[PDB]
Amino acid sequence: HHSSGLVPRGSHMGSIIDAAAAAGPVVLMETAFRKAVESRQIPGAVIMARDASGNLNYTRCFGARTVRRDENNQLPPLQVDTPCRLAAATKLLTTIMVLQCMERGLVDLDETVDRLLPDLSAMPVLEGFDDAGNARLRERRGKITLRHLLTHTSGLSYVFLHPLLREYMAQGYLQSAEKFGIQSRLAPPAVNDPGAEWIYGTNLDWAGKLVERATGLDLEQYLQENICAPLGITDMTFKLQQRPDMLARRADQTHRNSADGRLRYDDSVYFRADGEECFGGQGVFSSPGSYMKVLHSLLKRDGLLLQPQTVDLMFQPALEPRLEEQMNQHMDASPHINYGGPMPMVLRRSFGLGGIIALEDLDGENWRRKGSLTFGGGPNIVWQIDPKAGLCTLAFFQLEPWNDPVCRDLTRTFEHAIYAQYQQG
Ligand SMILES: CC[C@H](C)C(=O)O[C@H]1C[C@@H](C)C=C2C=C[C@H](C)[C@H](CC[C@@H](O)C[C@@H](O)CC(=O)O)[C@H]21
Repeated sequence: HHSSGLVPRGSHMGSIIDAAAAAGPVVLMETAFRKAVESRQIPGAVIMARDASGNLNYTRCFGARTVRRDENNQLPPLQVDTPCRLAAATKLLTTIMVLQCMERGLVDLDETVDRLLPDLSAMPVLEGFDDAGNARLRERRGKITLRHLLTHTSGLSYVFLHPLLREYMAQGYLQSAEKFGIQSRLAPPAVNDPGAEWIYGTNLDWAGKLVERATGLDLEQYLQENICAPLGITDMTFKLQQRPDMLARRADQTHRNSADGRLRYDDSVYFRADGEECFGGQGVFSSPGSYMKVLHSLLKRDGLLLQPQTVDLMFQPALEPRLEEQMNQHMDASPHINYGGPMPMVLRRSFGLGGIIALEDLDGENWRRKGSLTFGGGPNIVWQIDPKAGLCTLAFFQLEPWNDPVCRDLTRTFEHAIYAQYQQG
């Protein structure tokens, strides 16, 4: 029998193995993350999941915020409050800011940008190059609206992505459009007409300018007053170099070398200068914790950032069938870019306001449902909100390049486990 005055624990190997019930999906997944850190495959990660009710409030942190040893020769930890580079995860923030302007009657989603962005309206479309290497430019056909900006259907693209703009830079057209090693997201020309196709581009950088001009505030002040303050966030900024307290604790970016798969310190220009202006497509620094507050507020429809009906708009398929078709074709053909991150490489999608919408269940009742909204940031950051499942999740790394297979597999493992144990209905 038992020992007098002592809790009756396992007394032999039979009752000690049975004393521990078998490991569920989440515990097994945590082991995968720990092993990835231990085997040096990743520097670290933070994973977070929340429901609306409060019964799911899950945060786990693994590994280091850098590969550079600190003053004590140690590798400091990546924490839920570690300042990180959000890159394109900034786009959700800027989308919210635009939508607030709409709610306050400052802008209309279908008005042309000409009033507030005459500098964008006057910009030509790059069509090609002559034999001498001179750019061939033409007038835009049709007008860009704010809804085109929010849905990436304006005709704007990115210099690092579109072959026309790669050439444009090669020919030297953008050598004066940079300061502190950061290239202007406003200078490059469009590569198509608005409504012609879905093209990932500098749309939210322009939308951010629109917010600035509609409100008379710089995007930094607007951010602070309208997203940070209502959520009690004190560590979310475009101006990292003005926050000594965040600088002292920030993550470093890590890069995985293509040749050997080894992790190395990445001395990113974005961590040495903020730049002269706020680029709402890419420029915010914050912690995983503060980012989850944004996702969670949207999931709860608590009205702190936007009215519930405005949030609902963000989740509606915005593309007419022609564009929906072309986006899916482009994305299906481009697993090397993979905007959808952990999502299946072939999936019926649309675009909402703020990200990609799944138009079908990713794996029946095992994973994200139809109507879920998602996007990411360069350093393998992935976020999603799933209203049907009652969940939102974020996987935060500080590792480039985007679409790193190890991070993608871990992210899938994370979401799969959370859904398996905690999805409702
Ligand atoms: C500048 C940040 C950009 C917009 C970003 O985060 O985009 C993410 C988001 C993801 C959902 C979809 C993406 C689609 C295409 C790219 C592979 C891009 C990453 C490019 C990055 O590795 C190099 C640039 O940072 C070079 C520069 O800054 O000039 C990635």
